[PDB]
Amino acid sequence: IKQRTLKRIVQATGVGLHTGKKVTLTLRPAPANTGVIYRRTDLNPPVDFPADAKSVRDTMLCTCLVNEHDVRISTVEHLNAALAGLGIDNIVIEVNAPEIPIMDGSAAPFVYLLLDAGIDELNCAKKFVRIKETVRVEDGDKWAEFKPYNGFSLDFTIDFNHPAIDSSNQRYAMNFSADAFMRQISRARTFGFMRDIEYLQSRGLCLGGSFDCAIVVDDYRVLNEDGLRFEDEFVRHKMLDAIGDLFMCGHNIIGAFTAYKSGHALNNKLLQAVLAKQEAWEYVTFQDDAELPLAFKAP
Ligand SMILES: CC(C)C(=O)N1C[C@H](NC(=O)[C@@H]2C[C@H](F)CN2)C[C@@H]1C(=O)NCc1ccc(C#Cc2ccccc2)cc1
Ligand SMILES: [Zn+2]
Repeated sequence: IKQRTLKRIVQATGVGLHTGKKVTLTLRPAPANTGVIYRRTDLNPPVDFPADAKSVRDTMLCTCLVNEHDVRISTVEHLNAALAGLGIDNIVIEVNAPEIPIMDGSAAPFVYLLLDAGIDELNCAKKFVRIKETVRVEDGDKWAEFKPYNGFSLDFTIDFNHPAIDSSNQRYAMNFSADAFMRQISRARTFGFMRDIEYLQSRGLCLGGSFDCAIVVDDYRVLNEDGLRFEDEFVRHKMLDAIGDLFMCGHNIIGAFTAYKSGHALNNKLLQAVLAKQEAWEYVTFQDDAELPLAFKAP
């Protein structure tokens, strides 16, 4: 019902999945109506990237923020999913490199870092995007849609034809809440095929890839010694990505998200399509937290 930021400043270091470059990440309290601001500090003067759906590029196997001249910060979807998780509206994210550190491949280390910084509630009203019409976008056999619904629901179906990713759980559905996100989604790691690593590293992608930040799968199985944190970790990670992608507008959404084989590109195309239709959505604030959907009760 009230907007949110951090109580104090926290730092973590790590490496960029794509660049291999060492990075330090600084999260910063920000006053009301600031929004979500990414900032590169390896550049002087430092360059600000406000989170906006029109500022997304989809080309580098992840979600990148870019300005009008294609200067960029890569691999924002995992930290962004953590901000969506804990309802954070106003924050400054500083990196001294062109990319967010990958940490353990999931959103959980971002969740711990934000909880250690404590959440500060503000005396100004948190704005929600309420979906007021069905919108649908497509790409081959891939599709993604939003529908009006008095909460926040995600229904995600993947189709990977691969023995190590059993069909039995290539679909996942949840009603969103900070606690659910934290218990069911936040610890789901990124993954990659051993068959792809030569190609991707020859192009300057996944240079920071390790068994520490990813599930590695060969032609038959998961190679990681300790296996999976969940039998369906693959589709939970795809849903983590989708939550990060939908928060590029900088507001939690009131709606029912459904997707088949969607990714960064189609998830942004959906988010954009919605915001381009004046009549498909509406801001809404909450005077009393009685009318506020259970999806957004504080953690
Ligand atoms: C199959 C593949 C085309 C795909 O469809 N998706 C969808 C998922 N994407 C995400 O999780 C996104 C992109 C970013 F990972 C953060 N969010 C996951 C996988 C993907 O691109 N993985 C990226 C990726 C690829 C490879 C290694 C290695 C590695 C490695 C490990 C050990 C030693 C050397 C190298 C990591 C990662
Ligand atoms: Zn991911």
